Amino acid sequence: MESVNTSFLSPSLVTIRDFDNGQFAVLRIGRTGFPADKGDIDLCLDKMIGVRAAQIFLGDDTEDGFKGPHIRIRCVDIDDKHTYNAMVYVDLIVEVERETAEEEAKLALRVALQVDIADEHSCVTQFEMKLREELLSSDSFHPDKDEYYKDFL
Amino acid sequence: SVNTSFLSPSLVTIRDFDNGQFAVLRIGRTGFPADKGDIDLCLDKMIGVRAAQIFLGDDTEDGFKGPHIRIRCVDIDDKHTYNAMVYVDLIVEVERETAEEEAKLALRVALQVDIADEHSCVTQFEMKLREELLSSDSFHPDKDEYYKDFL
Amino acid sequence: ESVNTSFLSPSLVTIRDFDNGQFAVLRIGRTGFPADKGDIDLCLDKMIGVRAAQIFLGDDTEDGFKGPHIRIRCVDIDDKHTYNAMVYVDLIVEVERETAEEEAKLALRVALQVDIADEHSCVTQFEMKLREELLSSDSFHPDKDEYYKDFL
Amino acid sequence: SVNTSFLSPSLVTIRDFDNGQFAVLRIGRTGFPADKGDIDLCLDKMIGVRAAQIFLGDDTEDGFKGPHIRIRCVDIDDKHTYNAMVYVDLIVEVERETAEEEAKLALRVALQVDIADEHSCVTQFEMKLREELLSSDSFHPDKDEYYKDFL
Amino acid sequence: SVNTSFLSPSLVTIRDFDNGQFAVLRIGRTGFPADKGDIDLCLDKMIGVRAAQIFLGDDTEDGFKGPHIRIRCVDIDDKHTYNAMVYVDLIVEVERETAEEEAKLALRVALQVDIADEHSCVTQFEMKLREELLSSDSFHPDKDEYYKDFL
Amino acid sequence: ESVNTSFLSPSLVTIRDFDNGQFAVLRIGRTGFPADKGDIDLCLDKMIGVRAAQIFLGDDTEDGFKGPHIRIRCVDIDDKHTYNAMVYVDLIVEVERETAEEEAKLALRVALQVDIADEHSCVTQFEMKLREELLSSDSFHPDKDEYYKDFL
Amino acid sequence: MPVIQTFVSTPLDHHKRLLLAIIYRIVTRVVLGKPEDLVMMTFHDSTPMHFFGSTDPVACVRVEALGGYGPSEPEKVTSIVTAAITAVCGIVADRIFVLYFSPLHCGWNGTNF
Amino acid sequence: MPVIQTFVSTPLDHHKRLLLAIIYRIVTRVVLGKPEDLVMMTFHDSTPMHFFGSTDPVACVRVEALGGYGPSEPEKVTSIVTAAITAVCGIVADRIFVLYFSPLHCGWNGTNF
Amino acid sequence: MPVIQTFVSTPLDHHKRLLLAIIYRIVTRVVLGKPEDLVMMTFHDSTPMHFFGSTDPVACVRVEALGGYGPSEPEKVTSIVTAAITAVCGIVADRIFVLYFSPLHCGWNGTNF
Amino acid sequence: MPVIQTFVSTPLDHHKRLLLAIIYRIVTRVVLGKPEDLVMMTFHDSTPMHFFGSTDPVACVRVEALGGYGPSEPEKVTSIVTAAITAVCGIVADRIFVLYFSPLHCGWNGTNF
Amino acid sequence: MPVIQTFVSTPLDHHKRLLLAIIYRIVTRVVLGKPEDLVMMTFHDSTPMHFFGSTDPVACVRVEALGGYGPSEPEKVTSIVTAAITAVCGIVADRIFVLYFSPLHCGWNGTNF
Amino acid sequence: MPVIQTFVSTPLDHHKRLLLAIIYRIVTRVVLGKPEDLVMMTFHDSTPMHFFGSTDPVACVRVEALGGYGPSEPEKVTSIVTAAITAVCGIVADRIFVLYFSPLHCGWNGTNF
Repeated sequence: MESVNTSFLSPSLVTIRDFDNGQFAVLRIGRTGFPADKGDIDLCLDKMIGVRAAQIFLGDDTEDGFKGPHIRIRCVDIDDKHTYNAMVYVDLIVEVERETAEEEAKLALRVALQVDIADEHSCVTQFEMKLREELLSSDSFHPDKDEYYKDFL
Repeated sequence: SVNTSFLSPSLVTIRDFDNGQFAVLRIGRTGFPADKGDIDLCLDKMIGVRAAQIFLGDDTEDGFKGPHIRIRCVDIDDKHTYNAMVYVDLIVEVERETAEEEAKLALRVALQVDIADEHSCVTQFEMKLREELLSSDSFHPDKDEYYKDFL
Repeated sequence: ESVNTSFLSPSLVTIRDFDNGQFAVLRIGRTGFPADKGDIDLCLDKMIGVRAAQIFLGDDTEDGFKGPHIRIRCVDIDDKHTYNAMVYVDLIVEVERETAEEEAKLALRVALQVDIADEHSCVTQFEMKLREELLSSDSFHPDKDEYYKDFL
Repeated sequence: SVNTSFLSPSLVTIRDFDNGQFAVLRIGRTGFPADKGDIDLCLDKMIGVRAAQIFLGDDTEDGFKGPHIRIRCVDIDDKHTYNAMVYVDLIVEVERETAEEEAKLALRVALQVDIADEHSCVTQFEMKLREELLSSDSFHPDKDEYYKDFL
Repeated sequence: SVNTSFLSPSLVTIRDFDNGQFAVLRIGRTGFPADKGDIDLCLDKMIGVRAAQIFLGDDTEDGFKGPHIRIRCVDIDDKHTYNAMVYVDLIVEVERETAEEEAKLALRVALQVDIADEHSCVTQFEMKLREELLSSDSFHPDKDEYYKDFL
Repeated sequence: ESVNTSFLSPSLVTIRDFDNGQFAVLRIGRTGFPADKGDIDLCLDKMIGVRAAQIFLGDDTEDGFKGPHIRIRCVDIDDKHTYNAMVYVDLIVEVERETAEEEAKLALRVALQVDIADEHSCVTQFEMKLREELLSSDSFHPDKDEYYKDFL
Repeated sequence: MPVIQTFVSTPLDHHKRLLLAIIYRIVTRVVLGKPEDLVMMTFHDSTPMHFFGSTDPVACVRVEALGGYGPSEPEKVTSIVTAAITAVCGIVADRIFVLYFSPLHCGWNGTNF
Repeated sequence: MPVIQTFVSTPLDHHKRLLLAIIYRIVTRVVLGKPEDLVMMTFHDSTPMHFFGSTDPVACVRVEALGGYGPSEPEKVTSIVTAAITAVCGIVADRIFVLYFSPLHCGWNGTNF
Repeated sequence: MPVIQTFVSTPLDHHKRLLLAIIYRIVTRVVLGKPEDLVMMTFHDSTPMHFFGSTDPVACVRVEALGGYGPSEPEKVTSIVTAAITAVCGIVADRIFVLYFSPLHCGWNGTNF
Repeated sequence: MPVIQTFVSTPLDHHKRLLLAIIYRIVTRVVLGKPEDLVMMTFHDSTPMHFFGSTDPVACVRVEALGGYGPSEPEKVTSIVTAAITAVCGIVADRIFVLYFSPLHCGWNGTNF
Repeated sequence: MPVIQTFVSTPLDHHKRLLLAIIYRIVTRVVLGKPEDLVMMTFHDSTPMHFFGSTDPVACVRVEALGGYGPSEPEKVTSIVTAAITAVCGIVADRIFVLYFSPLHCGWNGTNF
Repeated sequence: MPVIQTFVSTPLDHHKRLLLAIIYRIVTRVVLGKPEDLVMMTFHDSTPMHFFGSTDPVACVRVEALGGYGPSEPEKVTSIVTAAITAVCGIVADRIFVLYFSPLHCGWNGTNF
């Protein structure tokens, strides 16, 4: 099979599945509705590996008994009106320790996604994250569940 | 040869040009993302039902008297034990019952029902009966309206 | 990956061409039959045809594209009895407007081989709508999202 | 894979690492030097008894109940006619006689006894019976003391 | 580069032309046949002592004042647990004791004494002290008479 | 597979030549030093030398070898102070016997470079013994077992 | 424990052999009334064959089952197999042989049945 | 509808296989009394074989005809086939096996006979 | 004059085929009571096979002897052959078929027996 | 201006090296409290190494920062880097060395700091 | 006895390495006040490096001298080395690191200094 | 937990690197007084080096141990290493550097010491 499976639901709506990294990201250019080019998709991939780096930084959860916390990309919104800008959507899954995890994840994402700085694709990136709480040992749980992408699909 | 695509993390559309098939891969029960193993399992199910069709008779030839048996969707239960529920449409009164019987038995062997699959999966299937003119112009094994339940 | 096809439905296909910068919706509405390899290849042949119509009306790849813009929106295939295809084209741009509409119409007839047997043994036809927007506007593109609302 | 060596012109030690065998090549009757043909003939005899071993039962597996049948030495008569006498040890009361009988018949076929071999040789064999615990730690098919007669 | 040879199933002579070494491989305790692993283990011990020699001083150069430390034999215990006993000769009063001490410590690290080897083996060594003129014509690290104990 | 060497001892080496049909024992008795690659190569060079001596006295590879037979038994190397080699050769075959011994002796002097520096900077010498047996006898061979009893 | 040998003049890949495999499984279970896990299948592709005065694509199928066959079973199996080879391998029906044999004894797992 | 399998230790090309093909056709029509267009022939060249304690060139022919064979027919077929393989492949007569079988059922064109 | 065909999914070299050859010779002489020089053996390695729902290493042996077999002979042959393939090829016992057939006629040296 | 050398016995491609690159950037900014654009990283893959009596996959990381390190910083850096190499390169934790050094002077853009 | 390591992302040939060699010699003798014959230089070209968020051509120089360095010497050395790499390798000044170290002990000719 | 880097201008094979490995092990246990299983060794052969005005065979060894070194230990290590490279690699003593460093912190198994 292929490592990455992209698909166009709409000119401004792209679904990207990464089998090797076990990730799923939604590429959307909402502000303008412009068609996602090769550069836009490549930018999205660069953001996935960035957050992937943030995940392993907070702890290797690829091993058995992943205590967490889980940090995964949900969607990538591109502003294409005047200046090239990208808004990344991230979900943090995990009271004092929760605040510490949120702080570490926030700082890691700023460095990984190059927030407020010009990216390799000449892009100014920013991110928004939501906090979720679920049993890590639960059978009905996954970093990239269906309901998690309900906001962007 | 095969064109997969992700409408959602738990929703995958698979088109097979060579075999002339279309299957919807969906993990409804849990909503987990379809992995490489899940898709490969679905492909293994398509060729299985493909075998059921040719078993009942080669309808690739001209004047396909039928009956037609095609995959509509594959639902995977991924909660605790690996399980897959296949959705199949049978297109074709005594002969109709006989066709249903033959199609059912063929699917049991092909899809390994109630037995561990190659992906260590316990499979099961559900089939619906439809009746339409085979010689009709507005008819095809994989019509648009046939997949309305899963899309 | 120059071209990125995907199946939303058996009779609904979205085709993105990165190199040519085009997006076309492949739909077999009349019958609802599944789009085969030939149907998609037919759609691709129509995209490059209108692409030829675009450069004919003027090279808008350069800076300061005064227009007019002519882009494919969708391709509808009739598959009931005889192989037929209906192409949907959007013209973006008063006397000059009528002239632009006339020139675009004539160009599309030759490019898409209207009312003649195509390379895929198909009888093609086209329908076009006229749209007006500022070419120098920031919020404007030949293949905007809202433009495909009719077919998606 | 095989490590031959000349202790003397008429004395050759052959070790087979892959088959886990050790055979002594000796031309005692005449004392002639072992040529390439003589060594090649000896190797052909080793695989023959190796075939006899697996015939009587695969003892390569764990808990080898036996019986064990291994080559000890090969004596070549080179005076007038090309002849070879193979020395084999069978390691394992009624069942013992049955094992000896089966091993004897198997060796006749494997070593081509009293018939012209591939090297135009008339072969014959002599075997001795030994009894030891198969589950014993201090036991092996090709022990040191077993080759004391030829070294 | 290496010339092995079987004097007996449990007796192997290994000559290293490049390193200028000779080691006798013998499995005396059990009398088992030396396998590929046993030979490979012996080679690993030679290079270890070779490392011990250059550690004590490079005697490959002219005017080797010593002391000389060479492998004589390697005895493998194969009864219950894989064990190896290395035989080393040290050729060279206070300085003599110092050389013996350094050689002893060096051999412990090189041969992995009382620790699991690469072949899952617990190794040990025994050394003898000999005194001869280094400038003497009738002298060599691997003289004939030195191997009299194992042959 | 052409040559099969083997170490019985550091100073004892058995060399079998299948192609030339020869067997030579390489031994460094005087000192007991270990035989190196050079020592073995020197021994091989001596075997082919006596092989040349044999064919010189007559090609006995053919049927009905009337003789006389001259074969290498062993090669002893002196390694104490100067590189020296003593070759042991057996000549197998009354006036004709003396003539055969004379011709064989002279041939060996040239072939083995007696009293001269060899290719390995060695001064070589040889010693030969006379034996009498029926060449047509079944129990006879140039390199019989009992012939090497002195060196093994 | 039936055995099915498949000789074909046309090249066979993973897809074709897998399809015929499932077919033989269904035939064994539904028609022959035997476990589909106990049937052994061999495929001989690119086989130099000659039939009907031509070296054109031609197939020969060998079916061997202990205890014989049912009354109406051989007619059914032949029909399915012929149709199977026709669709999968592209070999015409008039160039497909299906032979049936019955062994005196059959061994599996070191023992006979 | 007879079937003739040809196993040989020697390599077979177009010329040799075509020769044996025509041979089997004549044997089928003249001796077996069956149409030469209804006999299926397979050739298995370069087959790793072992016989009489050697891997020397050796052939094994399998003949399968429904309904059995005539009284003096197998003797005739064996003589011709052995002589055929001997001249074509160069394989000696003492290294040629000809086995005869009879299927319980035989299928062609989707139907049995 | 018995014939033993060996179909395996695993590759066979000189060593493996020679081993199985001698085995069949001993089985023929000791068990079958027939001359080991008169038994013909063919080997078909790297054969695309499918059994028990998998393409795992699997073997199928065909034994054909005219005049049938003895009472307790097939049970003995099956046990030895299975053990033979198991040790040599590494194929498990539960994936080894041994089929027995009896030809109506058998030809050798241009004549039947 | 920190410098991070990464020595590994396993081959490194674009994906692995890029991953470790971003990791070191985050570690530099979050833990070391230094700009992630000012850290220099070198990668030495397929390096012949020997540790714990084996040539098994083993990594050695060198960290050099002017001005020394914080109180609890080295413990944090070591934990993250080791975990990074473990997940990315697959090298076990018990075969990963992380050494820390402090240069007397450091130069950049033609001038010292 | 100073040691100068040169890590570069750009390939180095005979000409470039020789030029940098003479440069370090002059720096050692004129600035460092040490014999130019006693300085050891190593070159590691085509090194996978990452700096300033890019894998662009970048250099890292390591200078190690026992006994430390002079007051104004490191500033001078850094200036010369940066200009040297810039002209020879084409690497910009803002992508060149020059680190300075001081070993506790240094050995040469079997003895320490 | 000492670390030994070996830079050589001469190519290194299995024999040479293994020899130097055992050497470093003995030095670590006997002289350095540290476990020989805890010393990490890296080998960099065919390294482009320049020393004493020539590109002749030359070696550079880096020794790094936390906590510093003993009084007479560095002198001993330098003598052995230089002699080791001389006999093994053939590099003269006057072209061998042995540098000693001491890290501020050292990490292993995910934790510091």
